[PDB]
Amino acid sequence: NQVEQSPQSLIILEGKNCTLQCNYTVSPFSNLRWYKQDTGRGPVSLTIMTFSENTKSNGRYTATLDADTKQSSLHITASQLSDSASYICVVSDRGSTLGRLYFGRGTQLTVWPDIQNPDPAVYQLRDSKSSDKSVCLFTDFDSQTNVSQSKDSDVYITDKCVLDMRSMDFKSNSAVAWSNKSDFACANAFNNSIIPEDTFFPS
Amino acid sequence: ADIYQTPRYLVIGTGKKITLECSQTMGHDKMYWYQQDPGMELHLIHYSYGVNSTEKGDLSSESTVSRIRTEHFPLTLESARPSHTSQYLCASSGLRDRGLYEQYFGPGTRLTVTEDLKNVFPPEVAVFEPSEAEISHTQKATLVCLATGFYPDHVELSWWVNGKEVHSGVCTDPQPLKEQPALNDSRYALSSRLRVSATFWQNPRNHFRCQVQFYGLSENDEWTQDRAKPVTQIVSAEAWGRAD
Amino acid sequence: RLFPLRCLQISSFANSSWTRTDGLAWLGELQTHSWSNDSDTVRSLKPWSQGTFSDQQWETLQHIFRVYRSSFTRDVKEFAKMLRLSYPLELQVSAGCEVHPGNASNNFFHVAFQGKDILSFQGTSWEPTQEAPLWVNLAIQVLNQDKWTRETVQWLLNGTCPQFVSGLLESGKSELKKQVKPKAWLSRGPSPGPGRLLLVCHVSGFYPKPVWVKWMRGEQEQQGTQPGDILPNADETWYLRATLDVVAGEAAGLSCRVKHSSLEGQDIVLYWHHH
Amino acid sequence: IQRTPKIQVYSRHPAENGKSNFLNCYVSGFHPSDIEVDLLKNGERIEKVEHSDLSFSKDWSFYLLYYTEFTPTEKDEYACRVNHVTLSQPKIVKWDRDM
Ligand SMILES: CCCCCCCCCCCCCCCCCCCCCCCCCC(=O)N[C@@H](CO[C@H]1O[C@H](CO)[C@H](O)[C@H](O)[C@H]1O)[C@H](O)[C@H](O)CCCCCCCCCCCCCC
Ligand SMILES: *C1O[C@H](CO)[C@@H](O)[C@H](O)[C@H]1NC(C)=O
Ligand SMILES: *[C@@H]1O[C@H](CO)[C@@H](O)[C@H](O)[C@H]1NC(C)=O
Repeated sequence: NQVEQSPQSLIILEGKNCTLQCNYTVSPFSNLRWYKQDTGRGPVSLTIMTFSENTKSNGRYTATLDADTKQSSLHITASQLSDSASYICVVSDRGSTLGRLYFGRGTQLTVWPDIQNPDPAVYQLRDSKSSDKSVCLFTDFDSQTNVSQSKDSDVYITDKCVLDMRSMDFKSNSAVAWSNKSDFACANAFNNSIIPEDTFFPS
Repeated sequence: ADIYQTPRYLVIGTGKKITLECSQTMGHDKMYWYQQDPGMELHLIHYSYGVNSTEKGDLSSESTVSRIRTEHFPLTLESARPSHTSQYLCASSGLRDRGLYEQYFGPGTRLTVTEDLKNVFPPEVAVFEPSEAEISHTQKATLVCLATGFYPDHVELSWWVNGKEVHSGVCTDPQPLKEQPALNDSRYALSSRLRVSATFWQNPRNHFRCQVQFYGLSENDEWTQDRAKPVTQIVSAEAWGRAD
Repeated sequence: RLFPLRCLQISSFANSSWTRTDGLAWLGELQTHSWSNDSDTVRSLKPWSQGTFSDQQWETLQHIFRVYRSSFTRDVKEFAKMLRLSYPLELQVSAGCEVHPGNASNNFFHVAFQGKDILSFQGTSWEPTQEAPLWVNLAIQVLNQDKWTRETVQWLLNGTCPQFVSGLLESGKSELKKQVKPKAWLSRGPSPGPGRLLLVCHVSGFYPKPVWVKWMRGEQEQQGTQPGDILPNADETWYLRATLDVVAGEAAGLSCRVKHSSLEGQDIVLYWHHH
Repeated sequence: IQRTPKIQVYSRHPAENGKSNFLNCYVSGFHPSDIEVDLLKNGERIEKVEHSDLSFSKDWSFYLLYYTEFTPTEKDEYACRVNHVTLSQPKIVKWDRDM
């Protein structure tokens, strides 16, 4: 490839800055663009700069260009959860629709909730009148915790998920575990995961 | 305003024809077709300078495109095989303001080509009610919604409170979890959580519903199975505010 | 002083994948540069082909061309796709300027498709010629997006060109004024009629091109003189032929007269018969 | 097929039997660029024949000088064969000493 990006993927806490890198070898170079691809959606264009110009400020995102050293950085300020996306770097070998676009293979950014007041617990959720699947809810843990998948064809566990209660200004992680077998309770549902020593279990 | 695509998801039997629709109002002339395998970069397959012009790209695929109206750029796939299972993205460049022709992308079509249609299953949906424990601890309540046993991964889950769609306090997994991971054609699972105040859950007027828009078969496709034809459909489960 | 610069280009494209774009440059009547599609560089044909320009100024230009050529050849190929043009193609460009006395100059950049004008560069943009087909408007749209190419061209015509010719003019001084004396003789081609004769006056080997040949009777001008084309010699001189259809009995006294700049007051006078 | 070449043959110096000279063949208001030019000696082409770089007149037509070294003799006649997409059969123009 002629358009290379670094890093491959990074993880930052919400409300912190970060910088992504792009280097090219496309000749002749005319313009560099930054694309934000949220998962399962189309790329959205953020910035377009030419050999001529050196910095384009689109709200919180700010791009840099050095045609001298064939290098372009993008800079995110005061990041939020909606930033978590693949960022594509594209280069055009013409200053009109007559040129080709060379795409990078993207940098994968992840933004994780800053949870100042954590309170991990595992709750047994009231069964539905149809599904005899016993559902456990790990919740209210800070982002320094990973939820490991354990799928022995009978137990199902989903990755952690960040929920935003804007009107109260509260944000909370959660993992959901369920099974249709009798030999399954929440007291040990997770266990493959390294959960906090002071997690709350009710009875 | 904007560029469009239809449908978001499409599952078709290996052998039938495929039309992927793309609409563009902007008056843009140059238009692109891109293919993207989960994870990999974008490969340009077709591009049109507008008018009556259709050219191949840097990927040598099986599809043909035509451009008989500015507004429309339909991609047609004749054979249809497992090798065609991708996401397909429509785009167009054209002046917005200053000078340089920005590129605008569609929402995309996730195709999935199956060997036989009887692999398709709709999603069963349950809602699970917040625990007594959570309510008296955090002063909050979290409903969880389980969409289970659907193939293909063609779903849109949404939460409905009092007949209106809600977004605050909702989480739905980016990644649908596989039911049978070691098997090659496994059905899928998908979880979501709507969290609300303890008070709000305790009002019997307040009605919560979880609905999954499953993208299935057209009422034109062949079907000889005993079970119900798994068509495009919404599946729902609900819950009433318990007095605690 | 009639010394304009003519940067000339010939682009081919026989089909999808065969192309040569050879070019050249004229300063008045003399060839200064030679640009073969084999060469990376524009070859200089004179000890004074670089004006006052430094090697690095000339490198700046040498690069702009090397990019222009390669970029051009792919762009034309795409226009053929975009405009539905069938592929025996022939493109040409005539670019340059001349420097008048006083302050400034006029410049030009014309391109032509299969020997008909299609577009010129006017001021800040590309403009289609009056006679040009409709698909030109479409190409001209696609060109006028490219602000960098447009500004580069503008800079090459308003800026570089007249700085270059001004240099070329004074560093070519001794060769542009230069004089080479013509030589003339007499012959006898096919007789145009029965009793008539075709008197033939050849003149070759003069470098300042503007010349004057006329057959004369009694030292004073005579009307039936029929001049030829001013054709080029191998050693960058010129050759003119001039014929007179006269009756045989009054070939006696007739005279071929040559007025050229290398000759001062005196002119070249040849009399018949002396074939 | 638009503009057809023609095609003028002449000498650098006067014709002197047994004295070195150049033979110029000039072509000459044609289009497109694809010309193919040969100089004949008694009907047979010459190996060493250099030319000037092909160039075009203001009216967009092309032109070329084709020159060679030769010693004229009265027993030998020289010619210029020009072929081009315009004219069907390859056109020949003889060098005329007298005109
Ligand atoms: C005018 C010359 C100056 C006078 C002084 C020099 C004299 C030197 C003596 C030697 C003489 C040599 C023989 C003469 C050779 C031809 C001379 C003509 C001048 C050539 C002009 C050079 C323009 C340079 C612009 C260029 O290369 N554009 C490039 C590169 O641009 C790209 O890369 C750049 C970075 O390098 C930028 O990023 C840009 O945004 C991006 O698009 C651009 O990509 C295109 O090639 C633009 C085309 C330009 C020609 C238009 C021709 C009209 C064709 C339309 C006809 C339709 C055909 C339908 C079948
Ligand atoms: C002209 O030169 C370029 C320079 O690499 C080359 O690509 C092209 O093939 C040449 N033309 C031909 C076919 O002789
Ligand atoms: C392209 O043209 C050349 C002659 O100019 C010829 O030899 C070659 O076969 C042609 N190629 C194609 C694509 O037919």
